[PDB]
Amino acid sequence: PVNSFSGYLKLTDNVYIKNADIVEEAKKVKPTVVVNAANVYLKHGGGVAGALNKATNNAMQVESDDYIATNGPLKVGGSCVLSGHNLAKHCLHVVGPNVNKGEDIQLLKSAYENFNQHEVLLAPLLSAGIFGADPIHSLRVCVDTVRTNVYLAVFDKNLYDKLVSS
Repeated sequence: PVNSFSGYLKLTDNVYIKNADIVEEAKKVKPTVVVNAANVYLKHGGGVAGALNKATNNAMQVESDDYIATNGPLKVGGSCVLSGHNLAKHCLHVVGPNVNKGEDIQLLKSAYENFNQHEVLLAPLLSAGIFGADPIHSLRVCVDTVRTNVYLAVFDKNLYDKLVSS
């Protein structure tokens, strides 16, 4: 693990952000930890999870299915560390709340608290895809909760611009 992050804008002492594809960042940066925004069953069917899984050539899904079949689902707000395959040493799969389905958005705090067990992480915003949390709000919880060094990758330029102006 090299953690050679570059080109990030510093938002706070420990939160940095970049308009970039998290998969391409992981390949460039060789992070110790890449974060996946997962569901409780680690079914990586779309969004960031699907992109990370595809970049591992489906190995992440094979490993995740085996973990879940033995251990049962994660809790919302919870996480688990699995292999990072070719993307990172470790993948921290974190489950933000599915806000659109009625899960408590306060669980974003719990979800980001999992980042505090790692010195440095490459990560997406949590719950900011199909789970329906306002990305501005998700960033705010991240800033207010995470105390270790988080390098956030935001794919869409318009969203990045909105986040950086907020």
